[PDB]
Amino acid sequence: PNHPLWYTLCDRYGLYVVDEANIETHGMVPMNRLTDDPRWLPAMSERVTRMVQRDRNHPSVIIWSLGDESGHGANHDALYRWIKSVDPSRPVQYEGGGADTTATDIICPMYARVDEDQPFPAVPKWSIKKWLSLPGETRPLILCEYAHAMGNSLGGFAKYWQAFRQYPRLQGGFVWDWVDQSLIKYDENGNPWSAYGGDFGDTPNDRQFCM
Amino acid sequence: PNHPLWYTLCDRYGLYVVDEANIETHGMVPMNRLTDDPRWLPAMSERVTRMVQRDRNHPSVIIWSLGDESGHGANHDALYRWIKSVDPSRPVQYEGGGADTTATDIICPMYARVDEDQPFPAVPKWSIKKWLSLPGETRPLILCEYAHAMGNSLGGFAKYWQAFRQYPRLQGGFVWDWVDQSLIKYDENGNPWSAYGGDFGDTPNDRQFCM
Ligand code: NA
Ligand code: NA
Ligand code: NA
Ligand code: NA
Ligand code: NA
Repeated sequence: PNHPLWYTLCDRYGLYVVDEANIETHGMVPMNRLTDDPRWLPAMSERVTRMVQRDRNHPSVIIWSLGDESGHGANHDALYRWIKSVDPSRPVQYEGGGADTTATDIICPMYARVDEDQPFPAVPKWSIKKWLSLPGETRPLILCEYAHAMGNSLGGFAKYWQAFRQYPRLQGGFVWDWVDQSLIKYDENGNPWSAYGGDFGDTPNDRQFCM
Repeated sequence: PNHPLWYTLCDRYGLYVVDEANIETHGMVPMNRLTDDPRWLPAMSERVTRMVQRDRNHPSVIIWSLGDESGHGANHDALYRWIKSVDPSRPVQYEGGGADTTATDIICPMYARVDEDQPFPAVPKWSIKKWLSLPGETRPLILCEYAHAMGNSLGGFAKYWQAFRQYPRLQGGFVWDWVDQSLIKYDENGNPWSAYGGDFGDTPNDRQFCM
């Protein structure tokens, strides 16, 4: 959840906002080790419930998100239902555990290519066009992230938007992402320059990947 | 309905068959002018009911069809229900009225393209990959007619099969069609040549379209 003024600026200038819980367990092996652990549900539930209690009155918040990159566990199921029960006025989404779990109302993958399937075990990232019509599937698709704008990039962007426009149940996505996370450093002649990972003596680091 | 032997052979040689009532009113304006008329319900009925009575016992008949190019009228609906009621063992498909009406278990377009939409007024021909994912659509897709094999033809046949194989609910189709409907005539030398429409002083005709 963002600094509180953000939602007010969003209400007033007019942007649709996904308000996202402060839960990310990307580093766990497997990604759900904590989110499937009932000992961790209290700590998780606070982070989800307290966002709603704070943010439920902002018109700009149209979708509640259960967190990010934390696999899929019974805790996610539990909190989804809490949100549905507490705030029926908003769909809940979550990318974790396959992007189409019992825990999301929107098929919201990250980096699911337009035409090409990527048949990863357990968590396949289908081609968005194919994903919609998987047997027994009905929900809409909006990529919670797509088109990694890292360095010289965004090549193949027009292909998403052509598909967005043709398929009525494809309803867009959120680009990864807005701003470069470079931090100003200064040199010997007192001159600024943009620095990434490991430029602070920090290690292990994932270098230019913050940008 | 075919010569009775056709089914005996399809039983013994192993082919899945679509048995299809003898009803096409293609040339009516609009196409359903009779199939919607309750006074044609008796004559239509017999063509559907007397097929089911004759052919119900053949294992090669896996799907009943209500006819061809006769729009969509209340009679189709009446008769679709009759079969569904008398033979639950086989699904009913019908293409009239935009290929996805209430009188078909199978979305069965004719000449629907893989990727390109043909948004005809009232009866559009969506791309087959798009058709399946349309809001609230659940049914399988199997084109009753595709890849028109007239003359040097069948360009882009590969595009259709990569599609079927990629999309689980794209379950193939029936090519149009098996055999050139040409007839033998004889010249001054008693030598045999292939004739099409027009070649019998028959007029009006649709020329080589019979092939
Ligand atoms: Na769309
Ligand atoms: Na990054
Ligand atoms: Na298939
Ligand atoms: Na003519
Ligand atoms: Na023809």
